[PDB]
Amino acid sequence: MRTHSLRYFRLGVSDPIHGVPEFISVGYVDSHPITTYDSVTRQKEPRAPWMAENLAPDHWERYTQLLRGWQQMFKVELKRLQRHYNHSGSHTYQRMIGCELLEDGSTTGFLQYAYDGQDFLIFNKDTLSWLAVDNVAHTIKQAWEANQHELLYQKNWLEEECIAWLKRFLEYGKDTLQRTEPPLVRVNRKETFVTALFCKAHGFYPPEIYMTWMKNGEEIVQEIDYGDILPSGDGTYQAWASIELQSSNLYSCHVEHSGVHMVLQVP
Amino acid sequence: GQNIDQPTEMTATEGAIVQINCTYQTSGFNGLFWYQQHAGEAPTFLSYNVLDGLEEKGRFSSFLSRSKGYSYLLLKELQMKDSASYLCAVMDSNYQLIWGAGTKLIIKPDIQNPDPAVYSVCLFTDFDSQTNVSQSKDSDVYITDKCVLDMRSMDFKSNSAVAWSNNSIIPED
Amino acid sequence: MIQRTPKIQVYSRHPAENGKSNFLNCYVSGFHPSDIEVDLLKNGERIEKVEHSDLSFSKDWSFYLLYYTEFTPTEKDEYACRVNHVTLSQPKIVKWDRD
Amino acid sequence: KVTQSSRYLVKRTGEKVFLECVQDMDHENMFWYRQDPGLGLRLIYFSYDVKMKEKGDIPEGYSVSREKKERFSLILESASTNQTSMYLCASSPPGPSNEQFFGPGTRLTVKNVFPPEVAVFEPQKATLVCLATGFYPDHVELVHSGVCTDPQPLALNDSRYALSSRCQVQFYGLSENDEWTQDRAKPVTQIVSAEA
Repeated sequence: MRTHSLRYFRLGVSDPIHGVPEFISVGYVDSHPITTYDSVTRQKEPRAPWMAENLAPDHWERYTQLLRGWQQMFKVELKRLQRHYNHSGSHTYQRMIGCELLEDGSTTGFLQYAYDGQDFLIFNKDTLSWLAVDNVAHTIKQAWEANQHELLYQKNWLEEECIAWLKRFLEYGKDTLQRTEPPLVRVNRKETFVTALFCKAHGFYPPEIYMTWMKNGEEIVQEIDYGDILPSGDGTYQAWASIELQSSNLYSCHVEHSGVHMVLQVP
Repeated sequence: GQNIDQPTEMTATEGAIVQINCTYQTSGFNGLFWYQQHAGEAPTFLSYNVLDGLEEKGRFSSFLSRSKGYSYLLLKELQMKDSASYLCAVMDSNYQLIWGAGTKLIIKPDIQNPDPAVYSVCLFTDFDSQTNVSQSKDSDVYITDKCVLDMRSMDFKSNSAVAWSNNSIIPED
Repeated sequence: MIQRTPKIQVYSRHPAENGKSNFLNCYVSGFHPSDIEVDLLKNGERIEKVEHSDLSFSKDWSFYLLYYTEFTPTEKDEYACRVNHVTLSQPKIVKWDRD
Repeated sequence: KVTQSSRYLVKRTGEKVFLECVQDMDHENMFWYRQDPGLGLRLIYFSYDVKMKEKGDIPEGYSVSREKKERFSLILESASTNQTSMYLCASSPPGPSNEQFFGPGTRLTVKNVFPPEVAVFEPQKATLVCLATGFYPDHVELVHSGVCTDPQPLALNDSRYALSSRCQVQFYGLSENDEWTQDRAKPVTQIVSAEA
């Protein structure tokens, strides 16, 4: 296997508009949502068929109970942070927890909270501490670091339970998460203002890809414009790399994807 | 399924060491609790273990081995007041707190010098902690179990049983 | 309080060919807060049957959505994406770069 | 810290029983367990916060209500013989690693009650014995130096028990209301002693 990740997000709004929930929580394996929960439905539901098919109803029931509790905690903590900041109106509170299982088998884990879209508290599971960004976060850090058993629980979950869940979900979605769809790559020429070469790749999975241009085969050219890796909508992804050419060189597009190197030389 | 196995009953002498094992088989692990509960009294928290290692809190030690899925509560310098049940609780991957049946610890008093004899009711008392009593034989006859009295001002401990309405290993002395 | 301007990118699922069915995508990403309004336009007119994924979360605390609809491109028609956000004074139109 | 209703309760089958659990520690999570012989604690109902209640592992025949934060009431709609157990409640702050604080516990046995009969049997030192017989059920509480009461008292289906000690003996019986259309004598909550 390659590097995979599992992570859960929580989001809370203080004065939500009628169409916006007060609390949302979504889980992801690498880039696919697998779980979802909001204050409107008050139920944890699958976001992938291989999650609903391979999980008994008891799982969803118990984690729905847990998510109701977590939503309540989020509401209280957001109100407390607004009280500390002397803030009124609508504000956002976010949490992300997760882990990564790499190619060489090593594991990483992370947990953090944000207030109004900015890092608020970053958990360090090696030193068993919380990094605080301001004084309010320092108050919350003093509050949380007093509960040693909770820090130990967080360490054990990030290092042991999260990786177990990741492997279990990977086996659940083996035909989706661990498949390989090779890209289709083409070369276009466009007239600007001069002529430019576009290397367009599309229809591939996983999203991670590398594209570049090279002149005379041995040197990487400069002033390369890169297109973002965007979801095409059918589960595959697309991207591109363009350069501008006036001198007579031999240019070639190089695309590396999922351990396969591809070279398109253009005349 | 998921269950928690710990011994039903344990017996150790006063001033000695005892090790109450607790092995668990669950899908996932989120911590193991140890609770002390005297008979008819509220359970009392003792320790929480979630990482491998040994934690020492006073006379009590709590070890955990996630690999072996096993824990033990260590009681050093056993005292008569340590006689109680000890509960093992494990939390699974679905955050469900599984509770073990408990381990009833019994402390045998250290008798320096006994003078056993049988003294309406019949009172068997002042015998050594190594001699147990056997229950009543006839349905009409009644007999109690061992009891430990501690006269704190006199620094004295003794065992005693009451039969009122025998067949037991009473010392020949 | 921190606010992030969204990044609007319009593209087709497959390489565009006039007369062949396709899907028009509008990928709005990197905005904060979460509430946003996105619409796809056909010749400057709102399209009713538009679909979007659920609100997704990025590691940098921002959000992203994928609005799409089924369409058949032509040599004359032009499509675009209309997005309004707290960080935008007036709604922004990003025309589909046919290229 | 955490307190409950009376530690002993005698109720007839088919009655609506109200068990209480009050804590002054401003705790969110509150629990209701039942402790049966040979089994560990089993969660009946669990409340995360006010006006919040989630069913536990054995919610059949049980109901709860969390109106005040401090009070967690356990409601027995139709009392059954199977519902004879030691009822323990607990409270704790939110968190999977936080310990729970239990109340004193309530022994509920679910007609045949008879008060204890107490006596004192006089004697290299003083050895006095107190003895109570014939009480039913085991709802009996009886200077804390040099004492040893039997932890388990003493072959019929409803056989009344007998305990011994080494003499105040308080018994827990039927309340004043809803009682005794049946016979001539009444065992109620009383303290029977024996002088010596």
